[PDB]
Amino acid sequence: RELENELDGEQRRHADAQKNLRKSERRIKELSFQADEDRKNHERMQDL
Amino acid sequence: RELENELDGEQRRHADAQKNLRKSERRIKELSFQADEDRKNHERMQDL
Repeated sequence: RELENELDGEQRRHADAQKNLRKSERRIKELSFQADEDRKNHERMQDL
Repeated sequence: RELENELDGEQRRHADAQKNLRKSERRIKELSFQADEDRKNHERMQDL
C-alpha cells in the first residue's frame, strides 16, 4: 500500500520532466526553422 | 515482486528525461547565442 504510492507519486514526478521536454522541443524546432532561413538568406547573399 | 520491478523501471525512465532536459536546457541557449549573434552579424553584413 505504501510502495504503490511511491509508484503513484513518481509518475507525477515523471510528468513535469516530460512536460518541460515538449516545451523544450517545441522551441528547438521553432528557432531552427528560423535558423535555416538565416542560411537560405545567406546562400544568395554570398552569391551576390 | 513485480510492482517493485515496475518502480525501478520507470525510475530508470525518469533518468532519461532528467538527462534529456539537461541536454535540452543547454542546447536552447547555445543555439540562441548562435542565433542572436547571427541576428546581429547579418545587419553588419548588409553594409558589407
